[PDB]
Amino acid sequence: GGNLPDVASHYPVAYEQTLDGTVGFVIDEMTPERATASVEVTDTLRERWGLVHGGAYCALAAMLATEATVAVVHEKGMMAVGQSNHTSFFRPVKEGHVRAEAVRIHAGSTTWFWDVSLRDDAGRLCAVSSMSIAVRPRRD
Amino acid sequence: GGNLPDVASHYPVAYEQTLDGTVGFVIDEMTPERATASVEVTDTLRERWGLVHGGAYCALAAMLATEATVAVVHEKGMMAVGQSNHTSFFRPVKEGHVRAEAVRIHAGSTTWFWDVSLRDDAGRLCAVSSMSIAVRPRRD
Amino acid sequence: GGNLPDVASHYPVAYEQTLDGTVGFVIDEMTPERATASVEVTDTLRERWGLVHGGAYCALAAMLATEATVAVVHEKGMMAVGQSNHTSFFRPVKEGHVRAEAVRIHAGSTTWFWDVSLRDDAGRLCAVSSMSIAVRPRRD
Amino acid sequence: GGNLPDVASHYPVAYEQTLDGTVGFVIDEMTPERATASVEVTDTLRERWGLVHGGAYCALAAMLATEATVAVVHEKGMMAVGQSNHTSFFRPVKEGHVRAEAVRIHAGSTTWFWDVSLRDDAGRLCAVSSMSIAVRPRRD
Ligand SMILES: CC(C)(COP(=O)(O)OP(=O)(O)OC[C@H]1O[C@@H](n2cnc3c(N)ncnc32)[C@H](O)[C@@H]1OP(=O)(O)O)[C@@H](O)C(=O)NCCC(=O)NCCSCC(=O)c1ccc(O)cc1
Ligand SMILES: CC(C)(COP(=O)(O)OP(=O)(O)OC[C@H]1O[C@@H](n2cnc3c(N)ncnc32)[C@H](O)[C@@H]1OP(=O)(O)O)[C@@H](O)C(=O)NCCC(=O)NCCSCC(=O)c1ccc(O)cc1
Ligand SMILES: CC(C)(COP(=O)(O)OP(=O)(O)OC[C@H]1O[C@@H](n2cnc3c(N)ncnc32)[C@H](O)[C@@H]1OP(=O)(O)O)[C@@H](O)C(=O)NCCC(=O)NCCSCC(=O)c1ccc(O)cc1
Ligand SMILES: CC(C)(COP(=O)(O)OP(=O)(O)OC[C@H]1O[C@@H](n2cnc3c(N)ncnc32)[C@H](O)[C@@H]1OP(=O)(O)O)[C@@H](O)C(=O)NCCC(=O)NCCSCC(=O)c1ccc(O)cc1
Repeated sequence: GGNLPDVASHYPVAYEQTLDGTVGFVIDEMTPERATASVEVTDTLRERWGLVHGGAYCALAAMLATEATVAVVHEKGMMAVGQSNHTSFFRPVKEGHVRAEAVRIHAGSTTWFWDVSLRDDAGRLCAVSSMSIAVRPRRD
Repeated sequence: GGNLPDVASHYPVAYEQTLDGTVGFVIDEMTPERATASVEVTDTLRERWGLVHGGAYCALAAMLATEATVAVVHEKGMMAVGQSNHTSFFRPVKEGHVRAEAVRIHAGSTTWFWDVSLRDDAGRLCAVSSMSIAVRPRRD
Repeated sequence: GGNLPDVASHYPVAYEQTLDGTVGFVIDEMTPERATASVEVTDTLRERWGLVHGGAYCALAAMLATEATVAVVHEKGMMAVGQSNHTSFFRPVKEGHVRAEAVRIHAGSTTWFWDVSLRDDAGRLCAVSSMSIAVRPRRD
Repeated sequence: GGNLPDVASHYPVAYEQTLDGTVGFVIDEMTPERATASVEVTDTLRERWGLVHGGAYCALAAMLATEATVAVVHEKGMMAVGQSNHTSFFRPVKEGHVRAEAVRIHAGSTTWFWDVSLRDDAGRLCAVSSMSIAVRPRRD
C-alpha cells in the first residue's frame, strides 16, 4: 500500500494495519541519498485543535529516514532502526497534504543521518525533522 | 475520551477521530508540574516490523507535554503548541503498553520545557522525549 | 576582531577577551539568509585527546547563527539569543581549521532557525549544528 | 588541573592548554551513574554581550558526559566519544559560577545517554544539555 522498500519475503504487520497505513503515509521516490513521501491530511492526522499532530510529522520522518536506510543495508545483512529524532515545528498544517523530503547527509558505518523537510501544498516549510539511524548486524 | 484537559466549550476534532483517539492515548494524571499518560500497544501503534512506531513515542510526548501546558495557560488567554521535540530511542517495545511521564523542568513566559519518559510494562526506559512548548497570546 | 556585526556603539566584552576571541572565531560572510565563519585549530580548541572539542563546533554554530540574527533584528529594536542547539558529530578534526556555514531555514516573528555545517580542510562534513534563535523586544 | 579521570599514562594535550583548561572546567564528583563539575565565569566564558556563551554550556556538558563514560569503559578496551548534543537555554548567566550535574539515563552497549543540568549560584536551572556518547572498541 505505502510503497515501502520490498526487502523481505514477509513482514510482521501488513501496511493497512500499521500506524503508517492507518494515517496513510505513502513513499514516492526512493534512492540511497534521497527519499520522498506524502500523506493526505484527514482528522486521523490531526489533534483536537484541528491542526496536523506534531507526532505525525515525526512519524513520517522516522519511517521515511529509517526505511530509506533499510533499502540499502538490509541486503547487506544489516538491520536499521531510528535511534534519535529532533523535530522543529515552524508553522501548522490545517488541511491538504504533508510532503516530506529526506536528504542523506552522513552515512557512517554505525549511524546514518537524514534531514527531513515537511512542506504544505503551497510549498511552505512547516516542519523539519532530522533522524539519526543506527545500523547493526541482523540478529536473526 | 482521552481525558484531555477540558478548557474549552468546543474542539475542532472529537477525541475518537484525532490521531490520539485513533491510537488510544489516555491521560492519567495532570498537574502544573507533572502529567502521565498511557496507551495499549495494538497494530495501529506499530510499524511493519512489529515494534511500536518511533512516531508513537513522539506523538505521546508531544500531546502530553503540550496539553499539560494548555491546562495551565488556556484560562489565562494563552495558546500553547509544541515548538520542538527531541526523542531518543533506547529499546523497542513489541507489545503490552507504553507509559509516559512528563516532568516540567522550566516554565518561562514564552516557553515551557518538559522531559518525557516512555516505559514498557516491565518498567524499563525505552525512550525519552524532550518537548519545548511555545506560549503565545491567543488570537481572537 | 572577529568581524561580528557592528550594531551597537558599545559592547560589554571586547572580542579578544570573549570565548570567541580566545579560540579565534572569525566571521567571513554575512547576509540575512546565510553566513560563514572559520577558526584555526590550536590546542585551545582541542580536548585532551588532541581532537577539536565538541564544545567548539557548538560554540561556533551558536555565535554564527545568533549574530547573523542580531545583524537583521537589532536595528529593529529586537534582541536575539540562541534558545536551543542540536549538534551531531560525524568525524573528528585533529588539526587545520573548522569552517562553518549557516543557512537560514525559517525566519519567524519570535523564532529564527539556522542549519550550520562544520567542515574540515579537506571539505568533509565533520559536524552539523541546528540553532533555534529567540527574537524578543529589547529591554531598555 | 581539572580532575579528569586518570585512565591513561599520557595524553596528547595537557589540561592547561585544552579548551577545558583555558576556560577553567573542573570535575568535582565522578561515578558511573553521575558526575558533577563547575567553572568560574570570567570574560573568557562570555560572549560580547556579557553573558556566558551558549558554547560554554555545551562544552561543559560534552566533556563531563563523555569523560564520565571514558572513566568506565576505557579500562575495558573501549573508546568513548560524544556523538550528539542537544542543549536548551532557559536563562542566561551573567557572573559567578556554572555548575553542571550529569546523570546517566541509559547505558547501552554502543551508546550511553546523559542528561546534564547547568545551574547558577542561586541554584536556578539555566540550561540543560543532553549528551549521547558512542562507545566503540579502541583502534590503537
Ligand atoms: C511555534 C510557533 C507558534 C512559534 O511562532 P514563530 O516561530 O514566531 O512563527 P510566527 O509567529 O512567525 O508565525 C508562523 C505561524 O505560526 C502560527 N502562529 C504563530 N503565532 C500564533 C498564535 N499566537 N496563535 C495561533 N497561531 C500562531 C500561525 O500559523 C503563523 O502563521 P501566520 O498566520 O502568522 O502567517 C509557530 O512556529 C507555530 O505555530 N508552529 C507550529 C506548531 C505546531 O504545529 N506544533 C506541533 C506540535 S503541537 C503539540 C502537538 O503535537 C499536540 C498534539 C495533540 C494535542 O492535543 C496538543 C498538541
Ligand atoms: C538503536 C539501538 C539499536 C542501539 O543499540 P544499543 O544502544 O547498542 O542497545 P544495546 O545494543 O545495548 O541493546 C539494547 C536493545 O536494543 C535492541 N537491539 C540492539 N541491537 C540490535 C540488533 N542488532 N537487532 C535487533 N535489536 C537490537 C535489543 O532490543 C536490545 O536488547 P536485548 O535484546 O539485547 O535485551 C537500540 O538502542 C534500539 O534498538 N533502540 C530502539 C530503536 C527504536 O525503537 N526506534 C524507534 C524509531 S524506529 C524507526 C521507526 O520509527 C520506523 C517506523 C516505520 C518503519 O517502517 C521503520 C521504522
Ligand atoms: C561517533 C562516531 C565514532 C560514530 O562512528 P561512525 O558513525 O561509525 O563513523 P565510522 O564509524 O563510519 O568512522 C568515521 C570516522 O569516525 C572515527 N571513528 C569511528 N570509529 C572509531 C574508533 N573506534 N576509534 C577512533 N575513531 C573512530 C574515525 O575518524 C572514522 O574515520 P576513519 O578513521 O575510519 O576514516 C563517529 O561518527 C565520530 O568519531 N564522530 C566524532 C566524535 C566527536 O568528534 N565528538 C565531539 C564531542 S566529543 C567529546 C568531547 O567533546 C570531549 C571534550 C573533552 C573531553 O575531555 C572528552 C570529550
Ligand atoms: C531564550 C529566552 C529569551 C526565552 O525566554 P522565555 O523562555 O520566555 O523565559 P522568560 O522570558 O520567562 O525569561 C527568563 C529570562 O530570560 C531573559 N530574558 C527573557 N526575555 C528577555 C528579553 N526580552 N530581553 C533580555 N532578556 C530576556 C531574562 O534573563 C529572563 O529572566 P528575568 O529577568 O525575566 O527574570 C530566555 O529563556 C533566555 O534568555 N534564555 C537564555 C539564552 C542564552 O543564554 N543563550 C545562549 C546561546 S546565546 C547565542 C550564543 O551562544 C552567542 C554567543 C556569541 C554571540 O556573539 C552571540 C550569541
